[PDB]
Amino acid sequence: VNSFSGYLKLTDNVYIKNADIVEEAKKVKPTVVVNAANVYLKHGGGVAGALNKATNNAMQVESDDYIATNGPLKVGGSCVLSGHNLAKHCLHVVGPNVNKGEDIQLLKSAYENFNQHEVLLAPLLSAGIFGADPIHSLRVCVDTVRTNVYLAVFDKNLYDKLVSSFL
Ligand SMILES: OC[C@H](CC(F)(F)F)Nc1ncnc2[nH]ccc12
Ligand SMILES: [Cl-]
Repeated sequence: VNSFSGYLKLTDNVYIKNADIVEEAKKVKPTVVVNAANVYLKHGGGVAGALNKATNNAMQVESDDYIATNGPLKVGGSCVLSGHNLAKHCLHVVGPNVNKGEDIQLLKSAYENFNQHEVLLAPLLSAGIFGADPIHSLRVCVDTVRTNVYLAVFDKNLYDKLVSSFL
């Protein structure tokens, strides 16, 4: 039993909800919140910009030190950093960004990072400003993640569309 509330159960382990991931994280304070990151950990817009703003830019400060030490992530890769005031940890995961010409096949690799954590709050990888089809992202999530994932989807039309089309 966990403290996630109001989710629709799609499969044994995947749940979904229309919610702002920022407001969700502040309420649940999950062990892990997933950020929709880029390889430079520059949290300028989308989920990343929103999560960073909620940390008063502390996420960006920590991220800049991470990059200065380690260099950029790989597309499909991840790193674990602090969750600041939002969660214990933030798993920064880089899905492919279609608006940059990146290979959508890397979306499965991106979701594989979730399997290293027993429970996660997350957005749909490569959705939104990363320019991929969110129905496809949800399908890859369900077919790749085996741990318990609670998906927040900020857009109700999409949320309703995601539910009604789910196979
Ligand atoms: O796939 C990314 C997803 C796209 C869409 F909005 F349509 F759901 N974006 C988000 N999902 C959940 N919380 C969020 N907070 C800020 C942005 C954001
Ligand atoms: Cl977005």
